[PDB]
Amino acid sequence: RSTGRSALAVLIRACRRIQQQLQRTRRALFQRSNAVLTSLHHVRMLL
Amino acid sequence: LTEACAAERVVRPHQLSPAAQTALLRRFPALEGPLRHPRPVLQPFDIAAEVAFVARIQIACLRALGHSIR
Repeated sequence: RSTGRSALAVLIRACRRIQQQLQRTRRALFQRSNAVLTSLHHVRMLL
Repeated sequence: LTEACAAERVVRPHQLSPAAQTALLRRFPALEGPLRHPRPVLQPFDIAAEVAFVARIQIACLRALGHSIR
């Protein structure tokens, strides 16, 4: 049991931590471009 | 002052909403100058506000010249 299942605890955690960063790459990449959305509208706000 | 005028699409913050004015004034208190002064000698919220400060003096002397020559 410690060879068959223990070849799988290697490969259950492997997929379940690739999928968790993909929640955090949605959030840490547009809150840098929302400041770009602030400044690009701010160029006409100068005008 | 950008995002309160960018999310509200207020192109010039003298067209800012009266609650949207004072809520920013409740946040940052040094903005009573460029929002609540009757005739500030420096123009509020313009890029050439220092340049338009100069061009008046260029104008106001020429009338002081031009009506004195007459």
